Amino acid sequence: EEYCASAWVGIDGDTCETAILQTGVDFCYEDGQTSYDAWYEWYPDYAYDFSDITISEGDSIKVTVEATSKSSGSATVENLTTGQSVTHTFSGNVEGDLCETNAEWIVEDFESGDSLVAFADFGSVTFTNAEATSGGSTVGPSDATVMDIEQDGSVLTETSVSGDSVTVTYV
Amino acid sequence: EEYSSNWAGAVLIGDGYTKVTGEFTVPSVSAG
Repeated sequence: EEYCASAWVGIDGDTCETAILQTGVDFCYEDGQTSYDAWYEWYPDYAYDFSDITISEGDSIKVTVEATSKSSGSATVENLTTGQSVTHTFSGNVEGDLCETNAEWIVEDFESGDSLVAFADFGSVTFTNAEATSGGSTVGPSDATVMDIEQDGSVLTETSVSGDSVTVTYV
Repeated sequence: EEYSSNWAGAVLIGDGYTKVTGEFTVPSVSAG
C-alpha cells in the first residue's frame, strides 16, 4: 500500500470557491521506498509537476505563490539546499478567478483514485517565515483559523501556530 | 480548531492577499 501527504502554500479555496493558486511538494512512501515531487496548480485546472527540480528528504524548500491580478500570477519552488529554483508563470488563460480572500499554509490528504490517498505519517512539518502580503503589508499566521484532519472517527493531525510559523504534527 | 477531511494547517481569511510564502524541511515519511 502507498501512503502520501502534501505540503503547500496558496491563495483561496476555503471561503473562495472559484479558484486556488497553489504550489507545493508531495511525499510518498511505499514498501521501504520514498518518492518526492514538486508541483503547481491553478484550480480548477489540473496540477502539473515541476520536472526540472530534485526534492530529497531533509532539503529546505521555500514555496511562494503571487497573484498579479485575479487571473494571473506565478508559483515558485526553491530548493534552498541545492540552489535550484523553478517558477511557473500564469500570464492569464486560467480557468478560474481568485477572490484573494484566503492565504494558507497546508498539509493535505489529496484525492487519488476513488477517494483520498492513504495518509502518510510525515512526523511533523513546520512552515517557517510564514508570511502573507495584503495591501502591501505583510502578516503572519497569528490570527489564522486552525484546521486539522479527521477521518473515520480518527483525528490525524494536530496544528499549532506562532507569530511566524505553522506546525502540523501527525497523530 | 476546525476539522476537515483533507486540510490541516492555517488559513487567513481577509481581503487583498497577493503573495503567500513559507519555508519547510522535507519530512521523513512512513506508513500511516
